[PDB]
Amino acid sequence: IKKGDLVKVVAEKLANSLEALASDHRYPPYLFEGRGEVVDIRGDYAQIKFPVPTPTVWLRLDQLEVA
Amino acid sequence: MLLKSTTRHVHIYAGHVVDGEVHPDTETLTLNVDPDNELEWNEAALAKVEAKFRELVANAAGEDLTEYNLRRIGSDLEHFIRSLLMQGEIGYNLNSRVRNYSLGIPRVNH
Amino acid sequence: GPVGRLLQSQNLSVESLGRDASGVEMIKVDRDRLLAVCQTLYADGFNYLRCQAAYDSGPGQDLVSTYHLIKLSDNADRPPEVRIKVFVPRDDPRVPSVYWIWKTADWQERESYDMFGIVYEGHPNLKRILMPEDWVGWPLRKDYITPDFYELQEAY
Amino acid sequence: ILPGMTVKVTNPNDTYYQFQGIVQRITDGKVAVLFEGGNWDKLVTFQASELEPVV
Amino acid sequence: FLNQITNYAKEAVQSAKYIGQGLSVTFDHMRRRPITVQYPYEKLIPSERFRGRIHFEFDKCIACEVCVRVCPINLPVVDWVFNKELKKKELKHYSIDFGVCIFCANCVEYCPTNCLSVTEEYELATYDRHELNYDSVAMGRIPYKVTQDPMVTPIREFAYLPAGVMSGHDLPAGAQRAGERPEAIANTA
Amino acid sequence: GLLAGYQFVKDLESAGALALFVPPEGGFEGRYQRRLRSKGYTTLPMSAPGLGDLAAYLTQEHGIRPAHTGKEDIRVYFQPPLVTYHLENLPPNAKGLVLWLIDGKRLSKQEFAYLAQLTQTLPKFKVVVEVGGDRVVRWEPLADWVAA
Amino acid sequence: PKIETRTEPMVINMGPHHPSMHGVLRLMVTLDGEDVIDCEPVIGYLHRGMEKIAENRTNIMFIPYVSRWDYAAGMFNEAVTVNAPEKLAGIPVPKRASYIRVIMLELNRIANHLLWLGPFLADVGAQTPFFYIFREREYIYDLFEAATGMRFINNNYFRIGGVAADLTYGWVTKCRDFCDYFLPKVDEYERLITNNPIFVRRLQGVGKISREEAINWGLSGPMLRASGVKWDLRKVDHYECYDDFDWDVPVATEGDCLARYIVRIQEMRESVKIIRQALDGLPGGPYENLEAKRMLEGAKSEWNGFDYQYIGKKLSPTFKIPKGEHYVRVESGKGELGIYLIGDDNVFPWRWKIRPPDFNNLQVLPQLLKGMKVADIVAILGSIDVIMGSVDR
Amino acid sequence: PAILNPIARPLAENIILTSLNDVYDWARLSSLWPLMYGTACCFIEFAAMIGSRFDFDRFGLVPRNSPRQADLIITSGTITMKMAPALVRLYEQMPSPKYVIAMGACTITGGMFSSDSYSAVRGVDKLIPVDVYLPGCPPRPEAIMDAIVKLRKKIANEHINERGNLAQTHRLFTAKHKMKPVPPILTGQYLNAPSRQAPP
Ligand SMILES: CCCCCCCCCCCCCCCC(=O)OC[C@H](COP(=O)(O)OC[C@@H](O)CO)OC(=O)CCCCCCCCCCCCCCC
Ligand code: SF4
Ligand code: SF4
Ligand code: SF4
Repeated sequence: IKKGDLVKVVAEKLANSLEALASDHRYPPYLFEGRGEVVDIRGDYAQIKFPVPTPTVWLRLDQLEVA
Repeated sequence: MLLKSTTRHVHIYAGHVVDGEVHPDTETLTLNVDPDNELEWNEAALAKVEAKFRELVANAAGEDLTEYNLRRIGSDLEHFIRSLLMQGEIGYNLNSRVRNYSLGIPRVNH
Repeated sequence: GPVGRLLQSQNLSVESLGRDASGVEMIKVDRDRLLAVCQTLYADGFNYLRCQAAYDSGPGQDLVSTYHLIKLSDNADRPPEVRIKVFVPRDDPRVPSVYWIWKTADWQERESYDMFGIVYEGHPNLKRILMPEDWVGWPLRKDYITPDFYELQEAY
Repeated sequence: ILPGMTVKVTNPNDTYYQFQGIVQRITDGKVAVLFEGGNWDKLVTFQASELEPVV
Repeated sequence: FLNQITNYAKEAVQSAKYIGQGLSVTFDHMRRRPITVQYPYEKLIPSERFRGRIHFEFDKCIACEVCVRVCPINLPVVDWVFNKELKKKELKHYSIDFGVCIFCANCVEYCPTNCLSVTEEYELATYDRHELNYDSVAMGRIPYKVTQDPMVTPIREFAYLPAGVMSGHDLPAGAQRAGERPEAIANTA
Repeated sequence: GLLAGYQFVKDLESAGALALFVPPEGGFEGRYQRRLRSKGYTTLPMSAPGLGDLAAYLTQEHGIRPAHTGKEDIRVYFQPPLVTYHLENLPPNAKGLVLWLIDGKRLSKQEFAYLAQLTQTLPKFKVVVEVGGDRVVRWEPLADWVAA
Repeated sequence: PKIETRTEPMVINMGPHHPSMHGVLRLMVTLDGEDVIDCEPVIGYLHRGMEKIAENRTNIMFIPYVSRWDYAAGMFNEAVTVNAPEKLAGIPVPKRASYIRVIMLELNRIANHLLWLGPFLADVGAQTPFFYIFREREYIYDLFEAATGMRFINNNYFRIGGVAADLTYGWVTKCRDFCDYFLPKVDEYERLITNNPIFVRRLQGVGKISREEAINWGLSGPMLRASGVKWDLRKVDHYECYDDFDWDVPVATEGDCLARYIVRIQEMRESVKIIRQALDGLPGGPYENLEAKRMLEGAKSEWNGFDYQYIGKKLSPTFKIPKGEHYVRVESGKGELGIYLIGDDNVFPWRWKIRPPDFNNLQVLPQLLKGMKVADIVAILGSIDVIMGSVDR
Repeated sequence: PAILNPIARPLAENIILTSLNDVYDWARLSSLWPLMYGTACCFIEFAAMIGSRFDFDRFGLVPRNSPRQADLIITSGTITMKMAPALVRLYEQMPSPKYVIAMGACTITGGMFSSDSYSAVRGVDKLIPVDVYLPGCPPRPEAIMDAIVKLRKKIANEHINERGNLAQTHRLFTAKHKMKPVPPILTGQYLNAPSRQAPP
């Protein structure tokens, strides 16, 4: 995983975590399988950009999958 | 409280039409598909839309009656309508007073 | 500076910080001494509560809530101000209300609860004013997933 | 005239009086004149008898 | 008790005098001419600072992708390809949507080779929004001049009047830009 | 008022392209546009400033680039010719088509001769261009406006 | 129809349309006759999420958004968002640029004070200040369209180093003509209220805001001066050389609608005096004298230097801000505007906390609407001078 | 199929009926009663036309606050999704010969709030059928008068024999759900609250 690579978000760790508390118990279909951009990696988190008109989010390193 | 969410094509009313009006009732959800003359319809694709609406209202179980879940159901219904339009099915009609492509423009595959 | 010695004069142990560029200085209280610090600060001055901000130190870090206090005079040159920092974790966002001392943040705590999701104990009316009341989730977090709607997608 | 030379408008009726511009293109007897005022580049068209060439 | 009656009578005659003064200023307001303009018969004169449509040239372009980062929405797209015969890139297509445009003229300022231009067009009314992706050969057209149209009447705004005019409708002289242009000051003084 | 008869239809069927002078204060070409539908013509509103090139939009297919915000990649949409696809699934009675341009002031005289030749090449659609007009409703041949 | 008149209190739901001059606000009024007991305000129909916009955005891409924050003046938010990075990085500003900045800020404050007494006098009586106030504001519209290009907020005009553009040739002369003409128009508006019928007696005791309650509720702006507190923020902190001219803060004794009217009426004349002294300043005169002294004299002898320039230093489009937080305060037309900005050595900032001036003053509206009549509701709502784009944001 | 989103394919008149149709269209062209709906600075730009500088009244348009005696609605401003059913009900409570003019860049499309936004509605054409669009942020009042002129050019295209289009079909469907009952929302109860005077 580097700056500007294809990313895929899995839904196996987002059941009981700190990122699942702010989420409203459901997930959109574009977050399961699709295309996503990696903006930058500051520390342990990474910025994920989606093709929908939606502001960028922040996920962990052990929550993604390369494709 | 009359819970409803409509944009241009789907109308999910949380009541029951007796003759021409509605009453507040949390037991019946009435669906109206395409009230304005924007898309021409048939009996098979409308039945598929009704079956998808029944599947979506059977999926949402054990939740509170709020505007967010009903708007999400209406958004999934309009996404199903848009994917049915993109599948190679019925589209616009040249008989209205205004012609505005709100879902998409006719394009070429190849 | 002087506000740290004023807090230490009445036997209060706080964490002292410095100045960012010029002017303001920060005093960090975590969960318990906030009411005592506000009670011994209201007697000297600071009768005009300025504002209350809330942010994150990181995507997996804790909530930081900064109150801005400033003393009031009739006609002064430069009255000194101060900031009070509350470092509360996101597992239990419990910050006590200061509505009974100052009535300025009666809606600021409501706005912070709508934006980030901080539960304020002792609030008369803590509901949704910016977001709809049927809308769930905090939109101003570092990890906020937006549900797909017909009006929220791109315009074709 | 040629596109790429400096001209000057000399019409006393218009608001732009003696303004140096840059000719962009010529079609239908109309000349596109690009003015340079401040930090924005405006383009106001004129006629072929309105402008005068200035070296 | 009588002093309250005299105060009420004084307030009543003062209210009657105020009603008479309001009638007097209302009758005074009928003497002045209307200061409105007709459309599309008396169109206003656009100033040199008033912006409009974005004009694009296909000749003085290098496809450097600089003004895209200046735009907050990144509306001008650059369809550039890589050629192996030359050593630079060439522009193929240029499209820009105008329904989401802010019209602030920020991409025109950050341009060294002045590839974008300001065009005095504001009359944009279309029954559909899908045609707003304007082509470069559509943006390369000639703007509509308000002077050359013989059916409209040119009339300047408030700040384009000689020596100070409060109405600005007759304009019997041909003077404009109240002040002095900085060319004769170097000749006389 | 003025009780207008059926004279614009004969002038449109005789020539191939017409130019009518309307007052820009309101709307008066709607009466002729309704009389054309009463005679059996299908109207098509279109704006003359935003068209790109006439050949690549009326005869061949074009490629539209939608304005992306950096979220999506660079995509191209294949647009067919407008009057050809409007002429494909057209006819209830198979009489004729018209093309109406609203603001014909922001155009050049180079493509007008090409449009007047294109409306004479295929005898199934007409070309109606609107000019800002001078105080009266009058019709003129577009080829005479090109030649003079 | 089923209208059953009972002996229960009637809940009046004022819709969020408000089709006179107001925005979106759902007011639920609970009463039992010809008074007002309870009032519930509901907002949320104009919130656009500005704080999520500045999460990934630079300084050159945030100018139309920060100008579309408040749609009354707009240039105060631009002035604080060009003051926060120049104080975070330590970039100086020329004196003539700050003179142009304070001239444009006071000229927008004039129009912001002009757009308060229109609907406030329209909802209480005769509807004939409307056309004349709109003509007097259209004069400012034409002046700003001749100066910069637009009539209001859609105007960038500000960078980190300074102003990118300059004034035109006749703008100072038309501004002097506007200061010549604006004074009898405000003397007429003060003579409309200094000798009047029951308009003075109608809004005379409806607010009654005390001093300590206004301090505890956190009131900032003209209401704090109407209560009798001299807390003008331009006198506490000198913003851009504010200690060079003569100043006078209008202070009212009691806090009501008439006092809040006459404070802004006097503040119009104070702003006219400030822009007149600013025209009396301007060390170098208009653009004609500056261009003549530049083209007549030498290249770098006496005139062309550092103080008298366009910007002074061309800033980079993608520049890095230093790590740290910053807070500035500026007295606006509604109240005090503040920006709490946090940078962490990156192009996009981390936290953009916005301090709205009307959202803190809207808390007095549940206290103000208590025990009053039905016709005083719109006057009370118009007297605070709140904006839905500032309380929703 | 090779064609995405296809379009489905869909005479002697009298002179007196034509003149009656011209009179019926001229009456709607002459009256043209609008509705003033605005939530932002576009409402101020509309109110600048009502003043005695541009004279928007002279075409026949009079300001009315009633969404029942107006054959034309003018939506204007940034539209929040909480205001979208309000706009839908305000459009539906109008009479049947209604027209829509959308003024503004954030009204006809997403505008500036199309990059990073979760509350602004990206386009009013998803809510109400727009007849005449109007780009601009903010547009000139002369451009609003030009949109009025184009709307007047579009009204005269209507017919008196093809008047059978201003209606809505039934297409009713009845189904059941299994949702839980919700507690009610707050109506008032701000000042005389038991948690306000008594500190917990
Ligand atoms: C040639 C014919 C000219 C006839 C013109 C007369 C028609 C004018 C009638 C007025 C209609 C409006 C009434 C509103 C009046 C209004 O709203 O304010 C009425 C005002 C009420 O004041 P307050 O509310 O302070 O009073 C009640 C309180 O005091 C409670 O304690 O005072 C009056 O009661 C006095 C009424 C005197 C009214 C005088 C009217 C006549 C003035 C013109 C006299 C003209 C002489 C012409 C000589 C050539
Ligand atoms: S218009 Fe200018 S900034 Fe944009 S690609 Fe062309 S040369 Fe570069
Ligand atoms: S004016 Fe602004 S919004 Fe429009 S294209 Fe230029 S940079 Fe983008
Ligand atoms: S288009 Fe511009 S002027 Fe109109 S509401 Fe949007 S930001 Fe305001």
